[PDB]
Amino acid sequence: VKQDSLVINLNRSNPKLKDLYIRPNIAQKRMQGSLEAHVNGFRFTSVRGDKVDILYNNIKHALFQPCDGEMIIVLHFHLKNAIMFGKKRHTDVQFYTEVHDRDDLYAEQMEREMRHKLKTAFKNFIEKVEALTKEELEFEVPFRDLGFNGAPYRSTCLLQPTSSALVNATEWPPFVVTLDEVELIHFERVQFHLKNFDMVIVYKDYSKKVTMINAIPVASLDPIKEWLNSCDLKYTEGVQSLNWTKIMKTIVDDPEGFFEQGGWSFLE
Repeated sequence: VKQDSLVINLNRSNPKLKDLYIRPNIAQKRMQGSLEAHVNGFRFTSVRGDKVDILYNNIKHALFQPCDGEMIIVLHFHLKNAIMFGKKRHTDVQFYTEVHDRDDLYAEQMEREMRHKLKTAFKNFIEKVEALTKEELEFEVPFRDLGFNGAPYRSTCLLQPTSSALVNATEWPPFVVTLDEVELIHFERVQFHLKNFDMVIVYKDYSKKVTMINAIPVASLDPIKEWLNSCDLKYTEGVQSLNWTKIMKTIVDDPEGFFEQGGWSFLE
């Protein structure tokens, strides 16, 4: 999908954040640069002179991950339509900065001051951008204490709710699902003396493949249910596991037939 050209107005103070790594890479090695907010989008300029443009109206989610409990601080953009750079197609682009009783007290103080400085710099950039777009671009911060551990791809990571998404932006590839795009959640392997369970995210659009989050500790089941309840996202649980690849194909081929024969009540 062709993007609007970036409009730059130099008779204006354009908000700028420096010392940012872009992920995914533009070059063969990772590279730092500056992120500048312009009239209708962002431009990232690498130290090598590479330019990456992100138009505001191509941003589905703008995420702010503070360094609290992490070793990086991140601006993450989940895009409506994939863009090309580094000779590849990308639906996500982010920008981050890395972060004896006495020597420990020394360390604590430096850490707290460093983290405060970075967080303030990022927040100030965000507030400028939100004003410049007249609140039409709004950054979401995750709610860490609503988070839970699970493995969407290979290894376990922290998944955190924002107001409008379920996210992980510290590991790559990232994880972003839009809550209002979700049809239902189905928990699997909820049985017995459960140590962990799986969480299936089914989308309202049945042509989208389901999202599996594997191996979530059982202690997180009730907190997740309460969170889902707050979002008005319906959940069910089963003891065994369903073939979602086959099920979604069957539904996609004929959703009217699916609903005539009971729809999602088979989970109930």
